[PDB]
Amino acid sequence: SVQWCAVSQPEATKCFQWQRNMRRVRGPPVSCIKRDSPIQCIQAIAENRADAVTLDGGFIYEAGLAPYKLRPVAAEVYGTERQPRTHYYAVAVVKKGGSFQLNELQGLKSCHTGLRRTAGWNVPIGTLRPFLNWTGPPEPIEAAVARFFSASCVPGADKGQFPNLCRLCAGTGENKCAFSSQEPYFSYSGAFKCLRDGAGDVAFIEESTVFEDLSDEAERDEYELLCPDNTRKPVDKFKDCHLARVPSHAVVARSVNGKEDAIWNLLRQAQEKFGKDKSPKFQLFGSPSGQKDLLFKDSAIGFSRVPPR
Ligand SMILES: [Fe+3]
Repeated sequence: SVQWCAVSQPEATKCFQWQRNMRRVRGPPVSCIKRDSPIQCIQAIAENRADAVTLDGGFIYEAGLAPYKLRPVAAEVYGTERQPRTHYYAVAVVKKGGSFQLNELQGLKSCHTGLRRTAGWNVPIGTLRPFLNWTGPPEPIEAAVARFFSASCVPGADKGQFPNLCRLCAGTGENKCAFSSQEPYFSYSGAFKCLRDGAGDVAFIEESTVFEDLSDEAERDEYELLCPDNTRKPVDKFKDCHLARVPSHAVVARSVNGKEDAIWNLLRQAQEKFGKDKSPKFQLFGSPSGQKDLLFKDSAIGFSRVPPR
């Protein structure tokens, strides 16, 4: 069977429920393996301890490098069944009423989904590069960001080398600034909560986050986006106001003996049986109260296969 790699107990738990349900409906079998970080899972898959894992774009390049050499086999699909899309938007969310624009963020507080992730780090820092006063290697980019923002929460950052990059995180004790759900400000929802609670002045997340977390349209009106043309616009205008349009998270696997065809068969059948509003028993794209993005993004509605190689 296809062995899936989880990066936490909540994921492992969902993975076992997935296995039990696939069995129940006589569908393709799936097995589970528990690890602790995206990288550990990359390793497991490289040495045949696992077969697949879903990763944010920022980790795709890494996993594709040696020795690992893993490649994407299926991409998450977002939007609606009506208008499917294999991309999402990296946006900058701020509270309505401020006057500062994208070029005036020096000294403020920031909330990021996590270190090395696309919408939360790679795109934002790449955009702010000209304001960072970064000399370049051998200086870590984190040092330049640490002295740009007053304080922030960047899960995964080295609390010892860059103390203020972890200062705004709300994790408890040793789980503070952790690159996992043990840190409340981790991932899209986590970063957005970091803004809502008032810890930060800007959240670097995706366009659908504000609509998922805040159902009441009245509440969404107290948030704005920072557009790269140094203007501010409503949250529903992300298409004319984003930092970048980025490729969706993807399921990766070994380019050699990757069981790519099995993995695709598992996903196509899982999507059809347990996709959006498909089953009251199990949701492939959902999580129990208090959890977010377990295995796959909660905003995903299906999968799209990547071209043969
Ligand atoms: Fe992402």
